Amino acid sequence: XCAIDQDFLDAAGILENEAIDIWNVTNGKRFSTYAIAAERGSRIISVNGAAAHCASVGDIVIIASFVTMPDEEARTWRPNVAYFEGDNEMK
Amino acid sequence: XCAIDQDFLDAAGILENEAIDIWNVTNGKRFSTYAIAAERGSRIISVNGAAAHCASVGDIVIIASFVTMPDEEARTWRPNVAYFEGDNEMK
Amino acid sequence: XCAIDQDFLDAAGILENEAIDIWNVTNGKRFSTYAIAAERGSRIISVNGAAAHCASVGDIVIIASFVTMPDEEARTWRPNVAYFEGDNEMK
Amino acid sequence: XCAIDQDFLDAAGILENEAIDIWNVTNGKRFSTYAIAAERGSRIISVNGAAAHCASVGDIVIIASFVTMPDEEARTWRPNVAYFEGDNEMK
Amino acid sequence: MIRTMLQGKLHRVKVTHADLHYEG
Amino acid sequence: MIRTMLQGKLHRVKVTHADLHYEG
Amino acid sequence: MIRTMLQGKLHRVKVTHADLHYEG
Amino acid sequence: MIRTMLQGKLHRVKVTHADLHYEG
Repeated sequence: XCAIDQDFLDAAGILENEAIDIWNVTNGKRFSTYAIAAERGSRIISVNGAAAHCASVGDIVIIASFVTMPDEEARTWRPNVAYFEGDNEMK
Repeated sequence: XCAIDQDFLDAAGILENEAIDIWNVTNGKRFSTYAIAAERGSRIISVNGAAAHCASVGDIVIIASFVTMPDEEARTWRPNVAYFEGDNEMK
Repeated sequence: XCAIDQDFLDAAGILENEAIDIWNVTNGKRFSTYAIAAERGSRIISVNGAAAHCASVGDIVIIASFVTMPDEEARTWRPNVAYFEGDNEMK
Repeated sequence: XCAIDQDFLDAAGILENEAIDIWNVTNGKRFSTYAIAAERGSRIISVNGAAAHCASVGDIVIIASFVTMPDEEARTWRPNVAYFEGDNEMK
Repeated sequence: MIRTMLQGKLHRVKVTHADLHYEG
Repeated sequence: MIRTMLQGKLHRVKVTHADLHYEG
Repeated sequence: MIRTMLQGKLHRVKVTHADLHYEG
Repeated sequence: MIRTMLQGKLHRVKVTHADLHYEG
């Protein structure tokens, strides 16, 4: 895989080659793969390879990454969240 | 996602933004998402987003969180289990 | 969940409350849950709760647990494997 | 499971007994199991056990392994990718 | 070696609400 | 880096009981 | 003990391309 | 915090054999 506009990865704190979970709001499919960076400003969200069997152009999805940390750190942890609308316009 | 009454989160030791597995006793579906805290006393269990395709209002589910630890500590580890009945009545 | 004869857990090095993957050879279903100990010598393999939607009495399954370790340790690691036949007779 | 030609394991940095994810490009199925080493040069990719329900002889698949590391190291991490064509010809 | 263990669980709770269009 | 390795397994055990209604 | 926490997410992005045949 | 990253992958290999009755 899933090439994602580098700007989007930056906003969510997601790294290239990092494992990501993709939850399809449109069809309900849930799968895991890894992130690839697409050129900045391209606004690309491309599901490639076997992943192409789980998502289609037009589908609305949620892309998430998880990290591990000690319990004390976990209690004060704040996730990096980016919300989108329209033509993958960030807010 | 899954908003859970904060009293429930406290009892099971589950944190907000933590990964949780949801096993549906009613339809047999099993999926993973993350915890969101709902207002105390509300007795709320809300499946939001893409997860709404995996559970319906009225479905009985088991929500669990997993943690990692050295083998020596795992030997004596004890999980936090909360039992429910009726309309989300914690027994 | 899956109550497993404590002797079986001992042979595989699996702990109570440890996360386990169950792969059904009979129907092809693959799910994750956690282990519970059944009394020694009982030879019990019980799929309870939501897990009961993935396995039936008579089904042949493979139960596995995974642990993490540094790369150097990983290269010399040897898994604890137990093979069964007949009436859950270990070999 | 999944026996893989040892030459392939070496190239991708995948170890024997390591967890691997198998994403089926042909049927779209995605599952997890562990790696077993097959004889060098055999060009073998064998899906054994319950996994035989998820892939058939002739299916194109992508096999991947994931590791964990501190965020600072993850920033410059580079995966080991091996490309194939024809009858498991490593290009 | 590090083990993955069950931390806790809410046994048999009822889903009270489902919101597919949630944006939070 | 940290690897995820197969710790052990019960190969081909037969399920002896199924309880949809708890034990969970 | 170690917790698995949501690091971050892209909420409701629209898929713009699908390539069954590589990029993978 | 600890990240989960792709270690390596075999891109587009063909399944040569499938053995459902395997006991090893």
